Amino acid sequence: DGLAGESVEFQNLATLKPSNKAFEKKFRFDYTNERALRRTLQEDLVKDVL
Amino acid sequence: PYANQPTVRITELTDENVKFIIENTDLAVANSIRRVFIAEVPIIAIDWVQIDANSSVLHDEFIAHRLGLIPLTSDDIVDKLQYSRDCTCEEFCPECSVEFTLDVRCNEDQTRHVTSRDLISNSPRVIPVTSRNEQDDILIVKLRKGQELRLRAYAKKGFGKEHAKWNPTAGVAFEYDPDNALRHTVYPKPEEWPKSEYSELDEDESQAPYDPNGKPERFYYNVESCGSLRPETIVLSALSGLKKKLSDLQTQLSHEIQSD
Amino acid sequence: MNAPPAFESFLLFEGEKKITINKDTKVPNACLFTINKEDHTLGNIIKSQLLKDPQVLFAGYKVPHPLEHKIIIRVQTTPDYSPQEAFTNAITDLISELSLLEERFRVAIKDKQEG
Amino acid sequence: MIIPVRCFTCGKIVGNKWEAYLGLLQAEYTEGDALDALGLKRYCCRRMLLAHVDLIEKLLNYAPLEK
Amino acid sequence: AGILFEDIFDVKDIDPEGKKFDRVSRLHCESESFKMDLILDVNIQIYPVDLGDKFRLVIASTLYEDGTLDDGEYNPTDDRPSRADQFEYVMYGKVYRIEGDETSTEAATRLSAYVSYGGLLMRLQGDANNLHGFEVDSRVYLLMKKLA
Ligand SMILES: [Zn+2]
Ligand SMILES: [Zn+2]
Repeated sequence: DGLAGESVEFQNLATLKPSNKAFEKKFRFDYTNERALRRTLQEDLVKDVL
Repeated sequence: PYANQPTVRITELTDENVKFIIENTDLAVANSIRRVFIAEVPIIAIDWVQIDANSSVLHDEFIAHRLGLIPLTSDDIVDKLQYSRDCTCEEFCPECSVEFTLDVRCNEDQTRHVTSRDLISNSPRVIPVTSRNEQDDILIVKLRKGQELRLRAYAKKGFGKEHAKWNPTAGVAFEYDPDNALRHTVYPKPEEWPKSEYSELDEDESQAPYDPNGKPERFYYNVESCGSLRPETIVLSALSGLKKKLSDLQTQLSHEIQSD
Repeated sequence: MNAPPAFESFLLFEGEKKITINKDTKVPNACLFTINKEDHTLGNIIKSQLLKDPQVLFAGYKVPHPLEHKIIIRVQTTPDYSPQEAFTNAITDLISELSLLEERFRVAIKDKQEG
Repeated sequence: MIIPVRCFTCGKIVGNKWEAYLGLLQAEYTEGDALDALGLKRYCCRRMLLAHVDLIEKLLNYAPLEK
Repeated sequence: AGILFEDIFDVKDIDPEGKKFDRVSRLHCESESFKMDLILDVNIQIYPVDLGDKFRLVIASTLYEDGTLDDGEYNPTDDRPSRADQFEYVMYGKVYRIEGDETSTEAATRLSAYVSYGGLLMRLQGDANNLHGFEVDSRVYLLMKKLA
């Protein structure tokens, strides 16, 4: 990998273990639920994404 | 913003010890006083030895070590003598030292004990504590028939911070908060701990109730003397010496401030 | 071999200053007092008397290394006051306390010796 | 070898107490009562007398080099 | 006025899991008015509290009676009027968590504000309208006084 050993650390791969349903639920951006967008993004972003 | 007004109550006073209570002072002052009793009250002790003959079984540094530990009566003379650093003489003079000689030969089939009585001084107010007019004399060495010890010594002013031979105390008892009202110590099982002699608790109570407002304000001392100084002279010398250290510091501080 | 002479704990070397004052630059009204050939005996009393002064905002001391023979005292004051003035006043208060304790001990001894 | 002049821990003189200690163990004091008669109230001073070994008495069995 | 939350609480329990620390004890309390639930670690050595004690709790953004920010630096010589003089026990801490029952599509009806007072923890939870003054990483003062 070309890396020095002192500068690396333990991390978890978030996509390896989840089921297909949990993977989709966690990682697929839902651009269709307007109220969830309105709770997560400011208005001009919700208008653009929709 | 200002000084304490401490109070003193002497509860026992003997030739060997003084027991007293200081009240309305700070713990730091009480501890620095305790420290000065040990480290910074000056007395006279043998610090230079020359051996002319030593046929004893103990080597010369052993004899000299033992002589250095013999306590010498210091009371009014040690305030008069200079330190050898401050004195103007080339090496020794009556203004900064007391001369001693010892000369013992065993000529008998009985073992000769050589003692602090065989030390002879040139100054009649600076003598070994055991030689003052009971407690026996300090044993220096034992001589077999035909063995000899002959030496000359000078005693110098010094204080226990330089060497323990100049410590005048034989133990400093110090205590505060005898019933653990301040909880500075915390006992896991208070019922196991024996009462202080200064306790005011009844025998069914292991420690006083916690005082959230108190701080150390009463201190119990037992200052025991090795005999070179009277116990009260240990205390008064310590208070004078600590006051002098502070005055010297203020003189240097005021020069430093004027230099800035 | 490398034993220091025991008097080096309390005698100044030639040209050694007893006390040096430096400004603490990182906060106002603050000084470091470096005192040579002194120990906990003076540091702890000076620090504790300074904490009795309501115009002192910080007082602390350290022995930087127990084989060295110097103490650092840090003081900070309110801006109407001075850490040099606090340190001088503290020493004056201690001297007065010890003079009063000395006189009262002489009296207690005299009373104990003759009822 | 010979009794220390001072208690190592507190500086009390004990170098004048050894011959008295021996002269109390003769006359059948217990070592405790002998130490208490000598005023050795702290265990650090008692340790000095109770644990001493007077080997100088053995060293004095050898004749000196010079008469 | 800088006050974030004020209510009167009744001590319903003390150290229910047992005594975890000797000088600190965990109160469990309920509001009378706003029906808040309070968990609070208290230095009971200096300020002892008994089961069924009633006390007034103020959480404030500043001790000054006038609106004025706190630099968080200990000045004991500050002589400005301070609400601490109306109270018996005062702590200083920061908000480290705000949990709630919010969903993807709905705002929270209930909130849970967590504060650390140098490691003495507090959780105040109840209807969200009472807790809108709390913001994470804000410094806050707890002021507490027993009621007869
Ligand atoms: Zn001289
Ligand atoms: Zn001892």
